[PDB]
Amino acid sequence: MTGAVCPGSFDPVTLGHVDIFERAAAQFDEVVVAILGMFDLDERIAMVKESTTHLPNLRVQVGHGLVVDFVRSCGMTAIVKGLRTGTDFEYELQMAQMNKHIAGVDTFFVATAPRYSFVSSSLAKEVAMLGGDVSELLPEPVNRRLRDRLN
Amino acid sequence: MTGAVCPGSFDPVTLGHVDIFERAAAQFDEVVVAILGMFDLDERIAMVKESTTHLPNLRVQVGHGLVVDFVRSCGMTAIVKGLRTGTDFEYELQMAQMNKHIAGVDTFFVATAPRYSFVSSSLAKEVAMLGGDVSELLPEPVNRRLRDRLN
Amino acid sequence: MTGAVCPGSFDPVTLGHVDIFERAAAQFDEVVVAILGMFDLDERIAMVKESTTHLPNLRVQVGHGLVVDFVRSCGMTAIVKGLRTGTDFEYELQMAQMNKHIAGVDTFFVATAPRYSFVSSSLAKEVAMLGGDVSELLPEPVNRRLRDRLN
Amino acid sequence: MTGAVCPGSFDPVTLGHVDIFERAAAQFDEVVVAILGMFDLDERIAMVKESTTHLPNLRVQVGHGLVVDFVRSCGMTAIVKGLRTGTDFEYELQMAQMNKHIAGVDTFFVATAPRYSFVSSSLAKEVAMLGGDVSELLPEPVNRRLRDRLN
Amino acid sequence: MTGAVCPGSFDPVTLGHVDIFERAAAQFDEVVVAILGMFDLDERIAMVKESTTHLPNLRVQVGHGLVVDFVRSCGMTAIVKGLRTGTDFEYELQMAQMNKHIAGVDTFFVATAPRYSFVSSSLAKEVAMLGGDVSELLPEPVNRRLRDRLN
Amino acid sequence: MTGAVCPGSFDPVTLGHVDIFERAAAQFDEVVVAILGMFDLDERIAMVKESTTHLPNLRVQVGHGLVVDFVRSCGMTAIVKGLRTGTDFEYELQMAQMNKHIAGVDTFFVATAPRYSFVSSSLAKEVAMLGGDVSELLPEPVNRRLRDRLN
Ligand SMILES: O=C(O)c1cnn(-c2ccccc2)c1OCCCc1c[nH]c2ccccc12
Ligand SMILES: O=C(O)c1cnn(-c2ccccc2)c1OCCCc1c[nH]c2ccccc12
Ligand SMILES: O=C(O)c1cnn(-c2ccccc2)c1OCCCc1c[nH]c2ccccc12
Ligand SMILES: O=C(O)c1cnn(-c2ccccc2)c1OCCCc1c[nH]c2ccccc12
Ligand SMILES: O=C(O)c1cnn(-c2ccccc2)c1OCCCc1c[nH]c2ccccc12
Ligand SMILES: O=C(O)c1cnn(-c2ccccc2)c1OCCCc1c[nH]c2ccccc12
Repeated sequence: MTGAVCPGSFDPVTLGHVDIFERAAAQFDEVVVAILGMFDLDERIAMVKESTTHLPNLRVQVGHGLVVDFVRSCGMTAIVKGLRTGTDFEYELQMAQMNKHIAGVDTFFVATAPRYSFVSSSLAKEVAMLGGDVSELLPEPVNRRLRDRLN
Repeated sequence: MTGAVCPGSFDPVTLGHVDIFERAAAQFDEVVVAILGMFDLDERIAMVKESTTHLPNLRVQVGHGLVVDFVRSCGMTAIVKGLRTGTDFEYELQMAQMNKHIAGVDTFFVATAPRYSFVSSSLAKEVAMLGGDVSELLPEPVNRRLRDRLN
Repeated sequence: MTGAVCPGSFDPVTLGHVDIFERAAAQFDEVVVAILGMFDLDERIAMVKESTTHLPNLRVQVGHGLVVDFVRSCGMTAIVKGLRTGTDFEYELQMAQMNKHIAGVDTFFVATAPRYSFVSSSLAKEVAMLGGDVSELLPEPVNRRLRDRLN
Repeated sequence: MTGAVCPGSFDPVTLGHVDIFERAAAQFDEVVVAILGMFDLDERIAMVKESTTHLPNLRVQVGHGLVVDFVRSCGMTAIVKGLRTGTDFEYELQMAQMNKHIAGVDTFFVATAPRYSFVSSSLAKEVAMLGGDVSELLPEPVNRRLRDRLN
Repeated sequence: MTGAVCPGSFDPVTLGHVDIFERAAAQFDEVVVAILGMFDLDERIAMVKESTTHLPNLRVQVGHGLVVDFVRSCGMTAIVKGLRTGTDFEYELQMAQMNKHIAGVDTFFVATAPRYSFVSSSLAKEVAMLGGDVSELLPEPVNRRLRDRLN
Repeated sequence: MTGAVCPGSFDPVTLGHVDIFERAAAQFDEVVVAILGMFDLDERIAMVKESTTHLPNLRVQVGHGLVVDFVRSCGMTAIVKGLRTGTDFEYELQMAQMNKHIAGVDTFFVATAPRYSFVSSSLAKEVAMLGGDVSELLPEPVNRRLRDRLN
């Protein structure tokens, strides 16, 4: 049995994140989205859940402390995340090698879909709160809350 | 059922490659090493086989044409390869997105072990043929053939 | 009066190139595509011409020697090209600074459209000639010739 | 009619910035320097104005909110900025593609002059306030204020 | 007579730092570790001293202000530091060229040992304080204090 | 006693190379320029010699095989080279770590002078042979031979 943990702050979750969730869900038996700010923990969870109803083998859970302890305790087998740029890679390479060193846990990376390469939660927030239309970059459950939260 | 294809020229296979094979073999049901020069096809195959006897769910096969056609025809589910540097990533990102575009096939990357980050088949060859000791960087089945081939 | 030269081998021209042509044509009075292999010079020209009929202020011309001499002789005012990655940038930065040094000619770069970030003429060719469908990445005038050329 | 907006914090403006202003002013009908800390808004403006008296088609203006809204409202046609490194490019590539997505506004980049590649406002400030001579990196109107401000 | 200054915050010093100290000590007559937070200045000094007893030509000293003023005042001849990634290089390249500009002081870089490429003081701290075993990445004098400090 | 070897093809030597020679010569007792095409070996040597008459502790020598064997045999203590970009660094990092692995020989890097960051022997040649004035980028002994060689 295999299991991928996808860790992050998801504040908020983007269509880029969901694309990675979908791609991890097709290769692993279970996916756990581990949520480690604009939105509360509770809202971040609902946003992820409402955006992933089409993924029966995925669940969302709050995480505390080292991602590797989360992986080992819950019997998962790998960490999975997306990479957009060579700069993403150098940063994530450090964390992955450190995680391999301390716990023997492997990290698998997948390349962003080209259409979401420029998306970050932080940029989407900064733009959305200034009137920019980032609706095509985020799941509708997130768009709802941004519209409300900003009215 | 899941399956990872690890494609490359493997001329020759290195301990870095084997590390990736091992890590793919722990997450996927089968691994196929697809061999796409210093050594003949036949020798490259034996070198890979002799270096992976400890991996029962791995097999070696010659590949022709697009890696994605190999993946789809044989019912495999993903391409897996290692990345050493941000420059590896930018090059492999192009191929991965192109492969996703033409065939819907996903590529999962894993970070090199730190001790092999500077290893390439080409550099190992150029150095070995000049008297440099690269034996700690390559499997013993490869070292044997380099010693012979160079006597 | 302003003029941008867009230099390259265009073997063949891609939808990524055309996107840059369009964006240069909106800021400059004239655009000259300077064509500096799979296709003949004559075919490369027709492919560019047939792909740019919607750009009245753009023309195609064969180029020989330094791009800066082409710019100065024909009274153009800048070189314009696209960038996909940080690695594109470092290479093109060298040429741009050298061109500024020898001739005082400035180069303006524009970021690729995200959907074409992984496109190169060379990769498109290698894939197309192996049966891969790259038709969505190239103008129809190019697709025609690839289909013919490969039948 | 064409117009380039050059946005930034300009705290303070450097000779690198001025070089880009000059190069934008030669290709566009108007340039607007949009000023979006060590110096007040008022001082930043004077410093830019006093450093650009030789550019009749350039004006300085305070900016609020999205740069793209500034461009569209004032009938400008492009954003123009400098790039020093591949790392500058990856960061600015994200903003440029986001700006293209939300507003259709294009960004043109120009490579730094080699002599200013290591210049940043932040590094110049940190060094100047410690006695280092950064006078050759900044316009005299800025040097005046640094000398005063630091006496 | 030659002298290398190795500047940094060393909070705490790592085995990666010590490797660089050793390599600088073999090429220069003297090495000065200049200490410019988790640990006090006093503790940082002891940790460096206790970790370098095997280097008779190395001494540790607190630094204030520009590293170049430290180098010139004490008659040293160069700054020496390690680089892990291309991103380290671009950042350190800026500081090195600025230091050359203001004071004529040269900086020599050495590549990290592969086994420490993923090590940073900040990552080691964050992990150690969460129960992760980073003991193989740090000198025993540092490990002692982390164990104490965290009991 | 210390000694730096500066290895390369020097076809031809540039002002960027000479800047590095000068900076190595100020920190090491001897510098050996090891010459490992447009110009003959004999001419490359004369060009380097004529360009370095102001460096009494520098000599030029032809090199064969591994640079590390050259260093060890002649009792030198380090390899020294310049770096222009993060991409230079990633490539040279591989060679440096391989050289450390096989022979224990360390490599020290120095950052290019900003004014020569875009200079390469290959680009200078391609441009010079097309009429471009690269004379300010190369030593006069090289300029002489390019003028002759191209008349
Ligand atoms: O960094 C962000 O805020 C942010 C928001 N969306 N995307 C994204 C954009 C395009 C594609 C995939 C995501 C981002 O890029 C960071 C990717 C790093 C990452 C960390 N944890 C993850 C878990 C799942 C997937 C990715 C990650
Ligand atoms: O490029 C090479 O010649 C070469 C030789 N060994 N290693 C290596 C060094 C360290 C770690 C993993 C490999 C290399 O790096 C390239 C990694 C790209 C790659 C392409 N196909 C693959 C299949 C399996 C694993 C990796 C790849
Ligand atoms: O390098 C290639 O073969 C190739 C084919 N298509 N694209 C592309 C992909 C996405 C976006 C814009 C182009 C490529 O990327 C290289 C971009 C460098 C460039 C040089 N000359 C140019 C003239 C106009 C536009 C770009 C360039
Ligand atoms: O980042 C800085 O503080 C800073 C100060 N000077 N220079 C500079 C150094 C060399 C060359 C051109 C500028 C900097 O580099 C950042 C370049 C990004 C940029 C953003 N907005 C701009 C508007 C006009 C021009 C550039 C920019
Ligand atoms: O950045 C850190 O916190 C940190 C902790 N250990 N290492 C390291 C990891 C591997 C190898 C050499 C160091 C780090 O990498 C930063 C290297 C930059 C550097 C600045 N000053 C220095 C003085 C001596 C040596 C290096 C530096
Ligand atoms: O690569 C080239 O052809 C080339 C020509 N000049 N410069 C240069 C440009 C700016 C600054 C220092 C050199 C080049 O950059 C490559 C630098 C790599 C290098 C290898 N061996 C060396 C020996 C001494 C110094 C450098 C090197």
